[PDB]
Amino acid sequence: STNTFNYATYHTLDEIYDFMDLLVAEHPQLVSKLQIGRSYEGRPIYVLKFSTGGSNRPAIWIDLGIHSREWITQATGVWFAKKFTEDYGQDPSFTAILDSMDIFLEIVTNPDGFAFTHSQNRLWRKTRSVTSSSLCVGVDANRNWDAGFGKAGASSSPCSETYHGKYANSEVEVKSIVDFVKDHGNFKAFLSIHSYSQLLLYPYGYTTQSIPDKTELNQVAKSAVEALKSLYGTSYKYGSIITTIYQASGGSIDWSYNQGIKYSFTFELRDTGRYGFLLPASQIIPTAQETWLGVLTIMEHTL
Ligand code: NA
Ligand SMILES: [Zn+2]
Repeated sequence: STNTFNYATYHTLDEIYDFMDLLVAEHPQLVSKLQIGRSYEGRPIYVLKFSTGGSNRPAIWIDLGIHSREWITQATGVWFAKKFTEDYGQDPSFTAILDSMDIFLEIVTNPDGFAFTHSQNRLWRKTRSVTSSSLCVGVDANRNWDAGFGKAGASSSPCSETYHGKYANSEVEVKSIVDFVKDHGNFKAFLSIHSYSQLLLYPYGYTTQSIPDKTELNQVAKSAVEALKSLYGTSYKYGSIITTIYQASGGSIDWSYNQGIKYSFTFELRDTGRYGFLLPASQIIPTAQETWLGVLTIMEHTL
């Protein structure tokens, strides 16, 4: 069951997908498993929908593991999924959120990459799409979105780990999300979960121009990082992608924000570089716990 599932170890794709099935079997009135598309290599792409009912009500999007090597993110997503089912009807604030909004949680946004990080290359970042006139494989799915696509902050080289692909939305992993979010039509928050560096970022990455909601999003981010820090003292910086991490084009939250999804943020989880991508499994639960407080804070503001 999801009660005896080990949340304190890193899991395989099959184990995470199996976890989804268990959670849905245990909580059919709250959680459903949606298939939003197929990966390049033909693996199902799964989103968990958390809903108390209503008619096409406003929604929160959360993607994790778009960059496959960032194992702390998929691990945090599994923890999140369980947490939602525990806290609904128990925590007044989360109850209020799920009473007015649906949450769509995509734990493994890049399943081909995730498989590849277990089988061949632990540090694999990109998708696994074949590039026609190249010996190199894959596209950076977080450089592939239709928001300043192909501008500075991505590579045009197929062998680069920040290769943007031939055109915006070329990667089915990205197109599946775009289609789903657009078809739904009523997303109010869009949160992309990455690692590492302990940052909470808002748009833009592709341009130095500040967003018109900078004051509000900056305050939300400030509040969220203070909530996060309250648990273990984990210090996060916050600000726009471009001013806080680097210039990056074709990124997810730049796209989502441009769709009018005001509360668009990217988390960069633990750590700052001591362990980096190879954050030990004993850090999964404390990371997920503190990150939850930050995410909940954003959800409260979206509410
Ligand atoms: Na795997
Ligand atoms: Zn990333």
